[PDB]
Amino acid sequence: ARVKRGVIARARHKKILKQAKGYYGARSRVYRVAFQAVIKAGQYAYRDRRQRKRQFRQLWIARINAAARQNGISYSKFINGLKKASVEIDRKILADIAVFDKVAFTALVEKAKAALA
Amino acid sequence: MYAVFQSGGKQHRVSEGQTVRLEKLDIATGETVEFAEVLMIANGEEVKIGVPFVDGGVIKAEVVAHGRGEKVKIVKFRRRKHYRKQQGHRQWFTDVKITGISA
Amino acid sequence: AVQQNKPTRSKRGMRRSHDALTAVTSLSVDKTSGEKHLRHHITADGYYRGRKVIAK
Amino acid sequence: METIAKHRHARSSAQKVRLVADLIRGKKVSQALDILTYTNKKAAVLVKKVLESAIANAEHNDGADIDDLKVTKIFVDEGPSMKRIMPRAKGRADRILKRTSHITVVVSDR
Amino acid sequence: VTGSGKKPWRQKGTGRARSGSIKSPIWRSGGVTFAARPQDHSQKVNKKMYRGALKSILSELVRQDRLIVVEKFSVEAPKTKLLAQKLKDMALEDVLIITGELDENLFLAARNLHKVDVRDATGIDPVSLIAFDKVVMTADAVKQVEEMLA
Amino acid sequence: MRLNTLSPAEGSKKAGKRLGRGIGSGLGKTGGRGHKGQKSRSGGGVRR
Amino acid sequence: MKTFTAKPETVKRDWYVVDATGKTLGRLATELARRLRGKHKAEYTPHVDTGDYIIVLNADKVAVTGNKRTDKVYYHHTGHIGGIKQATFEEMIARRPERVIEIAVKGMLPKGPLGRAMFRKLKVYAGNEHNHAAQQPQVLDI
RNA sequence: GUAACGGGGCUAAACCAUGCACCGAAGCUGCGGCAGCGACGCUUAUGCGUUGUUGGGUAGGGGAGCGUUCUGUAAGCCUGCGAAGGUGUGCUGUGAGGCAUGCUGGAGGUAUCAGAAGUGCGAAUGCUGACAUAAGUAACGAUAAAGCGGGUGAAAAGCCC
RNA sequence: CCCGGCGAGGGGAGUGAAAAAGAACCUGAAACCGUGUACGUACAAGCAGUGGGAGCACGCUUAGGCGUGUGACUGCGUACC
Repeated sequence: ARVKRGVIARARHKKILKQAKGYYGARSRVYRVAFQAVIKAGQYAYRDRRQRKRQFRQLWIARINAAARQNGISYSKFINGLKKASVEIDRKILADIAVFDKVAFTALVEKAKAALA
Repeated sequence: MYAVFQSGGKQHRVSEGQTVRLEKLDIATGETVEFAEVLMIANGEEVKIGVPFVDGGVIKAEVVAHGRGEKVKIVKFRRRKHYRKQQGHRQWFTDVKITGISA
Repeated sequence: AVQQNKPTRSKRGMRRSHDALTAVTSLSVDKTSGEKHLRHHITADGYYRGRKVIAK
Repeated sequence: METIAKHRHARSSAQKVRLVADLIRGKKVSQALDILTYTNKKAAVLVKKVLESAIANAEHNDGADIDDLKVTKIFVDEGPSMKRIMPRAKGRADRILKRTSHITVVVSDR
Repeated sequence: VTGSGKKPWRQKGTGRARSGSIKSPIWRSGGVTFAARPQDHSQKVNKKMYRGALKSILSELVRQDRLIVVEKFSVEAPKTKLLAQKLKDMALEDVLIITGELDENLFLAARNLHKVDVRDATGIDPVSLIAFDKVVMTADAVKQVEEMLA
Repeated sequence: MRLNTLSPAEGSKKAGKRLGRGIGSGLGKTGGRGHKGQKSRSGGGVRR
Repeated sequence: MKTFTAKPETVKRDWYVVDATGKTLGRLATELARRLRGKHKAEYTPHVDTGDYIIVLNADKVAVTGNKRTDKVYYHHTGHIGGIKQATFEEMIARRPERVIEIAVKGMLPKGPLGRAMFRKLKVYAGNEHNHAAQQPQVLDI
């Protein structure tokens, strides 16, 4: 039998080009450039699932760091004070109240300063 | 009053009034969830912590939905070496609604 | 000397922002002519400041 | 009452017409038709008969006046083409393409 | 296709493309590139397997309770109205008819259906035998189906 | 009643592998069988 | 997993005038940059920096330490003419006194885009051509 | 063109000696979801339980599946009481795919499963078609040039008189 | 019935089940040029995508970082065969 290439490329087009909406230029309308665009994306999307966590952690440490430096000793001595008093899983994402009012964990920081130089 | 708690290896920030997302419970809607694994209660001012996940005070909640997530796609690919593969995943969850935090 | 890739439609429209086509940029309302007054120019019946001066 | 005038298979390309067309775009019919009468350009004469034609059937037939109309839409798209032989060096017989454009005026009430 | 004599090469390496004969199958009408074949496929099957399949299918019609003996599965005339009113009354339409005798008085009758088929019992083939709703036969055809199977 | 509507043993419905079409392949692309050789391109046998 | 998330709303600046008091060129410098990010304080923003609005006004309250009176990097040049041209640590104070402090904070600026996003929050407005006393900001000594 | 500490900056914010901390990868690990397969438990036509190293992968090996044109059951059955096709979104599955549904549409369609194939294009300096491009860029055909008045004509910067 | 040459081309009116069947008429994509609306662009810039995302229209914001579409700004980052 002859096969006129069917309604299968029609279904595959509608899948790819739908994922390829909000893309600039030829990257939404030309299937070749689309296919390419879609691959670059799915690579980005899986990398930044983890990679977001690594980036946010820098900030989570840095809100703790400012608050602690005003309240006495620095951040790394404070994590080791906390390890000394209460073990903990040593939380860095420890509080949303680290962003506003730079007084927080002040009792814990004075303790930490005495416990390490 | 705001507080932080442990649900699994997922760690959870919360206020009073807040709906929050957590790891799958066997629990279904219409039940009460509570976390005594509360690490501190704070507002503008984080307390001093002697034992890990202090047993004093609670976070009360209730389940408002147990379902399963919608389908995200994960693309595995490497240029120049001709490698291309695709996977799906959904993951289950439980949503809890915080009915109050202690004082 | 040639190109490297096919132009996008954003390219074409920006390049014309300062190179498109222009005309006489309107004309005024009349007072004295048989036609409508061409701004600060004489009409073909002639009456602008006075008489049939233009006749063609 | 609302009117389309077209001129299909018209001698200009649509990139070249859009130049003149955006000068009369949204100006209202009566004002637009004056500013265009006193433009001494052949592209401007070409669109003019299609502007006048759109307006002229609206003031007639199933309606009256001109001042009640506005120019709601005005656009141009790439129609057919005629291929012509351009004289060139070493007997090169490269094609030069004569784009006819399909010209659309829409008048309506506001 | 023709192109035994002609090439769109005649020395090239400067210009465009690395293709250079006009009878190529990747042209619109130059032919087809998936290779070529006959699309009828004669196949016999070995004699104990074939006959042992027809034994499978006959057992299946019995497990499903379909085999019949009746007096007078045929009239004496080509006339469709005499047979067709006898089998309708007998509640015996839409049947695989296996004849033990074969003539025009049965074959030109009962034609008033879209579902009616005639085959001979010394040649009953496995593609007829698995299809149709019930198998009606007569006692003579049932004899001759055994003889086809042995 | 039915015909040709059998789901047979594991050998009668055999297909092996097909790799020729689709981009995602393991013998479809990258030459015929390996690279920059005879079987890796048109040819593969001349004599028995 | 789900909770409050970082935004361009959670941002604080306000207006600071940095009147230093004889602090050495780089211990002033690295603090000016630090605050121009907001790393002297909390960020919580994986995106544009929170910063502060910084006026530099002190200009001349700089001192030196070491042999960096003449050896220090400020070398620059252009494709227009060839060679190198230079400026000394003593030159940078002796004319337009602002200039030493300005190109101490300059070189700390990140990448392309973010280092510009910082820059638009800093102000000098040329050495000894000042008018920022008309605001009277939050004072700062260092 | 600063431009080997990568740079700012540092004369102690350096280098060296002793030691501690912290942070720092899909690794290490907990959590939720899952893959295939060994060992053992209930113990089966069909399953389920504890536990376990394990799951980066091309060439290449070996298996299975989808849909498309067509067929076979399709001899039946649904149909202007809205069939093929076209298309936006939502759902759903590991994925190919599948289904719900608004718009369009005015007759055809149908599994499961087995069989046939000119069977999914985006690439071969590929073949054909429509038609895009640097661009409103370049071109004004021995400068046997042209003026102005009147006119053909719906209209005259180049035409005719 | 309207514009125009006597033209090119269309509309309106009226026909028909259908003119989103109008004569190249079958339903109808994509390249192809333009319009219309929403929202974005005047301190800004790299495979143009992802991560976080002001905002604005619409959604009783699910009141619970949110949904749709878009996106200042900015972390991070090198197409496919």
